[PDB]
Amino acid sequence: SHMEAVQNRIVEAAERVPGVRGVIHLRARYVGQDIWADMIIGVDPENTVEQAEEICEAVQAAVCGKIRRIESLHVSAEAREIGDTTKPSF
Amino acid sequence: SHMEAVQNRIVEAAERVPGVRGVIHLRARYVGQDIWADMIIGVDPENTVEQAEEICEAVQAAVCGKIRRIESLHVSAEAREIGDTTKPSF
Ligand SMILES: [Zn+2]
Ligand SMILES: [Zn+2]
Repeated sequence: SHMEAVQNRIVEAAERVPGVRGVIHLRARYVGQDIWADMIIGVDPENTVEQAEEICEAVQAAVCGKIRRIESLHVSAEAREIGDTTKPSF
Repeated sequence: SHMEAVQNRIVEAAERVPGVRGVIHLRARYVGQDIWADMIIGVDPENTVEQAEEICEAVQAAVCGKIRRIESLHVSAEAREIGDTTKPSF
């Protein structure tokens, strides 16, 4: 579907960013022709919150830069341990 | 309003939890008689993501325990520096 393809592009762009350990949560909607989205990435649990927020900002910039129809994107982080099977992923 | 009072109770419960530096984002809806909500707390930027996630889990437990109609609550964290005016708050 339309949304599924957009979500796939968001996930691909985010996962290229240094420090990203997968996308854990992602929701998006159209508002008219534009996309509004909210996403949560995994990051190294030993990162500081400060470090994680820099990664989030980099993801925001990357995703917004690659996908023109996204009007609004919020990115936040949660822990994701290497070989984590306890959290969802995209 | 109905939702405003519920949101006020969520914020009060969350802000009592050790390590919480304010609620930055909160959205909630009714699904039938039950509430579904998503919230983002501020935490010390020097906390590890691991530490921040323990705070989030404590907030989840606290809020769910105080407000019976909440069926589903997701809690995540962002940085909030002391005397921060750069992020919204409740
Ligand atoms: Zn935010
Ligand atoms: Zn989560």
